[PDB]
Amino acid sequence: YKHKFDLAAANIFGGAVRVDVDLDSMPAWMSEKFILQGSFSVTTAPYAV
Amino acid sequence: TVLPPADFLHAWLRHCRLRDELDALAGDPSMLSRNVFPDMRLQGRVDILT
Repeated sequence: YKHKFDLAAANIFGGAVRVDVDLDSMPAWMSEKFILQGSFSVTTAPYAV
Repeated sequence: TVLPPADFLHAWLRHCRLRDELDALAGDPSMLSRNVFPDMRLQGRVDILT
């Protein structure tokens, strides 16, 4: 069972890690600063048409 | 309920000029607290953008 443990460990995770995790592999919208623009002005209604 | 009837006439004469004197020292400006209306509302264009 140590022989089976050696060959099974070398079979599943034998090479390099498959999870690349690198910004070009991630989706393209992962590089922005979330621009917020506008206002919440509170004024009066106009009194003339 | 205190004064005799003779004194109450003199008190009433000075009282009647008192009422019209508080008429004079009150004024009638008006037209500034009657022409304001509850007109308040919020508007705006706020959004999250990349």
